[PDB]
Amino acid sequence: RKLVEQLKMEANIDRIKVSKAAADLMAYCEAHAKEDPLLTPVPASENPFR
Amino acid sequence: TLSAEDKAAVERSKMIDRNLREDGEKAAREVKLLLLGAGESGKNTIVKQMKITGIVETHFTFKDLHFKMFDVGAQRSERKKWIHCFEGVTAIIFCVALSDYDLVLNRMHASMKLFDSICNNKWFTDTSIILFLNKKDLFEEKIKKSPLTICYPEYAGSNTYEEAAAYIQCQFEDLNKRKDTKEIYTHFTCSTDTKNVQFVFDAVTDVIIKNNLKDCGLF
Amino acid sequence: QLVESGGGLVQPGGSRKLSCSASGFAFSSFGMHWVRQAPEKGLEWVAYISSGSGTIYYADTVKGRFTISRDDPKNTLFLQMTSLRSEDTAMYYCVRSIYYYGSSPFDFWGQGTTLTVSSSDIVMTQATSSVPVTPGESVSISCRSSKSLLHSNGNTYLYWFLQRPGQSPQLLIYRMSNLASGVPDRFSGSGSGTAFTLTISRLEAEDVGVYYCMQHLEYPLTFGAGTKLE
Amino acid sequence: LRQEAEQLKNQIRDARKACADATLSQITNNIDPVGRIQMRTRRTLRGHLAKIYAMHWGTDSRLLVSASQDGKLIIWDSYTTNKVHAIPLRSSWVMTCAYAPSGNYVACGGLDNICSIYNLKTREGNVRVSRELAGHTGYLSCCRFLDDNQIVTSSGDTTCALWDIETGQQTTTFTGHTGDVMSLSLAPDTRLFVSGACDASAKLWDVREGMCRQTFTGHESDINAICFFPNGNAFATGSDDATCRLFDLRADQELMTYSHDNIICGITSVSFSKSGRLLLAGYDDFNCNVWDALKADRAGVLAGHDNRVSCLGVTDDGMAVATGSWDSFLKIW
Amino acid sequence: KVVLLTFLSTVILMAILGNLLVMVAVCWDRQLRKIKTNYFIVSLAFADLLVSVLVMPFGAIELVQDIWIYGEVFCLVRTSLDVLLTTASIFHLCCISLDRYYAICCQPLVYRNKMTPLRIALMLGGCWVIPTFISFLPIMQGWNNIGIIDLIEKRKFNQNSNSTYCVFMVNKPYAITCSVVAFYIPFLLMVLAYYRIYVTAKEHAHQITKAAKTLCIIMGCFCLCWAPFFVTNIVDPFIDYTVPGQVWTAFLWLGYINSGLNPFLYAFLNKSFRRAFLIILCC
Ligand SMILES: NCCc1c[nH]c2ccc(O)cc12
Repeated sequence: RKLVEQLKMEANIDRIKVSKAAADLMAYCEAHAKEDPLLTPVPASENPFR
Repeated sequence: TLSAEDKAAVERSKMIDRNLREDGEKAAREVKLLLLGAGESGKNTIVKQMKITGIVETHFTFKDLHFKMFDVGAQRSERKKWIHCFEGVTAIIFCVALSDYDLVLNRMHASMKLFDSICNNKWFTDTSIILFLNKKDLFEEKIKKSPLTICYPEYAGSNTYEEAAAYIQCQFEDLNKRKDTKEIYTHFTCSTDTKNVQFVFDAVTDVIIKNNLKDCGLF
Repeated sequence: QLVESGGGLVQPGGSRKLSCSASGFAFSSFGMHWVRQAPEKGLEWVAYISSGSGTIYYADTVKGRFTISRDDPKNTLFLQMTSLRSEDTAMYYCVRSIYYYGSSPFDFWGQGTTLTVSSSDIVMTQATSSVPVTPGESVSISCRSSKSLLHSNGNTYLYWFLQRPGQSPQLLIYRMSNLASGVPDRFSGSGSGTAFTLTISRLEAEDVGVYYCMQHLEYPLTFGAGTKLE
Repeated sequence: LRQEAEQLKNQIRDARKACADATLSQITNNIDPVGRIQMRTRRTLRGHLAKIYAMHWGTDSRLLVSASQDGKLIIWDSYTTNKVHAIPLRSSWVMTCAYAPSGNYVACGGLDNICSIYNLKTREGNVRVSRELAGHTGYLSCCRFLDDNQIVTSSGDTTCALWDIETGQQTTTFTGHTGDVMSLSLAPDTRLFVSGACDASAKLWDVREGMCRQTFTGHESDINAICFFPNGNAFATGSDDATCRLFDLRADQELMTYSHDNIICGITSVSFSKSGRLLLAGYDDFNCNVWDALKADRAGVLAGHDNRVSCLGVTDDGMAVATGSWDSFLKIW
Repeated sequence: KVVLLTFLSTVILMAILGNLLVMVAVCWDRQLRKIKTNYFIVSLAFADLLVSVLVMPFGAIELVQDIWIYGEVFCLVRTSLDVLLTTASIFHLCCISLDRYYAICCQPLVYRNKMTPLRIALMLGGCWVIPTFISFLPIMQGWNNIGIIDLIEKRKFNQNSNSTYCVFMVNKPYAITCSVVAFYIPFLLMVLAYYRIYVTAKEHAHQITKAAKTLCIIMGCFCLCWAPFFVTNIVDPFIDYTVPGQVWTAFLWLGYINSGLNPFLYAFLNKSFRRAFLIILCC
């Protein structure tokens, strides 16, 4: 009954090219790489787990 | 070195550990049973008789053994996403109504399908099943004027109860594809105050003894 | 709430039995402390008993002389006194405590009971014994200790208490940075090792009293001389 | 009014195909690969007896809660392995638990449809139920806090509900899923949340508007786990097909499939690293796998469990990863 | 002839290989390590391996070289080690029987939890400490020789044999006490425990054979292995030590093969252990 209205609402939304999404995703990932202790292990002193 | 507050926290943690261990020791002493069956299979009747919008827990004790049952019938949701929670149940109590062989949801076929799906489930390979045939008196009353052939085409026998019920139970037990690992304790639900719980206790004690023997390697 | 009983006049060298009844909380899970105040001096630690009676400590000035025991079923705490001496003349407090990450020990203090007898610890100093204050003014209190209270784990084990005239002490700040539950935001605390201070913004009514500092790095627990605001 | 739905779906598919100019693998082909990420069990937490099904990290990144069929929730001090509280549950059949962002409250639930909110900061010391939310017809699946008063829940009723704790009644009833909802995830801004269900589709919802904004598909079986990218633009989903899929809300298209020919088991938990480079998914084959979210290549294996990796979580600071299993043990890496 | 010597070597090789396989199977399989009862089999097989690598090769040397080149002290050390390890294996079997009895008859519901570390430690430490009081303390001090010193002196350098050889003659008190402690009391305990096991299995299969076969096989193996040695030991101090040395050696070895058979009886015949065995074989 009401499914057609939901599909109509979902159809009208704007969409960006996948290339822009990938570029933004990679940029965000690269920008915060300096602050990830799992991506790059930290020395024992900084690590709260010893 | 730990500080005074740290030492107090460690003492509190050890006290919590002791309490958890005591509660677990209490928990291991009581059997866990799973109750299953069709909507009108008579689960309410049997659960009320044995008792001396989700899971319903019933606690009762018989001859100094703690029993609790889990009624999962109220859950109108997909089984495979939560059935694995009951992997540790000592046994499964299954209820099927004999009188439903001539009532349309073919409800006997639905019960057989559910039995096949539960007993052959990978999560219940080692768990035993206790099967109760409910409403035996009604089946006695109605069978003599309604041949069993209406439900099972390949039947070959008379309409008398003594062999009709035998054929029903044989069909229920024949669905077990893991006869070597598990057993089907079939019984008939007669109105009573103690015999049903007596049979359940006998089944559970026998099952636990067999499990212990298997663990020790003697079986 | 906690209420003490068993006080009164006692001859020197005798024995008196003090007790208090806990209600309104899980007494079993909470530790208990006994703190006494002389008629004209500051607070002094006496004894401590942990939950489940798994750990008991006494102050050197009462070692052996005093005994502390618990009874969870009746939610009552006990303290046995024997061979009293004139120095024991003081009014005693029951202090509630729980120890876990984020907890606030010494949060609740009982009404207290008065006992009259016929007649390497961490030193902490509060040189500013008294300060005249005016309502609406911002005032600060300073404290010092011999041993640094900044443990290697990062927690600075110092507590601040306020005792109003004729009223039991109330926890104000714990661990030098955390305000106790129900404390107005006016109060604040900060300080490096071996030096601590407490600040009050726009002091107002019922703020006059004696402010007591307390260390909890290691037993015995030592209280300060107190700072009086008038 | 019963035939145009397929035409609209075809139009949506065409629109989604139009924006598929390039794939993430092609664009990221030139990045420096992460390399082998070796992790060792720094702490192992013991004290649970039955299976552990759920865990969550506090905002402080030091306290975590874990649920088990013992009927008890244990608040764990990860730094010292100490136990802070032991909450005896009314119903032992718990399947989910959550830790409030302020740390004052803890929630849990399961086959018993009632969702119980527990107050930790009790003046009397002992923890007690603050409220017992009810109204879900089916079993409770996942629970997550938005604040000290609002909690979002999913259940087997095929519906997700937003609850106002102070009044103890549903503020909104999200509906539209065709199958049981298996997991939930809240966006960093708390404006939106995404739910996965057994209908092999993931739907994006608006907390305040109360209707589905977007629906995603591509899995061939039930979606058992789901989690946002920490930037809030993309989310990952886990399914029984052994395949992890990354979805972007703005692009409205599937980006990558993380699967290997040697993996046949299902996926029970999924989580992201703070930077988002590392995707951690708890598989049912006795170990957890580390996937590079930008390369799709496997970077490591956290094999330290014996029964089943049931829950997985990363600290808000990213310092450590917590993995629970049906061994009744929790391991912090 | 060489035929016997190679037969010994085959027995020792088989026993050592079986015991080592049992060790590695238990160490590798996590599913086995989680069960309390499995620890007892580990200690039993370890005692069997000690018997294998410290006892039977020495006997192989003895039956061929016919000269105890190692001297008086090492003969005493050999006797003490052999007695200690044999009684340790017997006590391990008896305690396994008692553990099965407890689990299957007394507290079947909470058996696994009630196996606290303290009780298993008590049993295992007993299995190794009780043998010492009969194997080292009385043997080292020579308490077994008092009252029969003349016979030992004659036997050591009989007119029939110019070459020295090991002799372990035992006197009335040591004979009776040590035999009763090592074999008869454990045998009676095992018999009672397994009879009660069988009674429980027959009774609780009622209320409406495999265990019978397993128990019969185990008990028959134990009796065939150890009964002749102890009856010979008890009888000889009463018949003036007349049994020939060949029969003594045959019975002593019949006890020795018990070490190589135990892995089959208690590890290979268990449904859980064959999983670890297959895993080890595949490697
Ligand atoms: N070779 C087995 C030695 C041994 C074990 N137990 C014994 C008991 C009595 C005895 O004379 C000798 C023994």
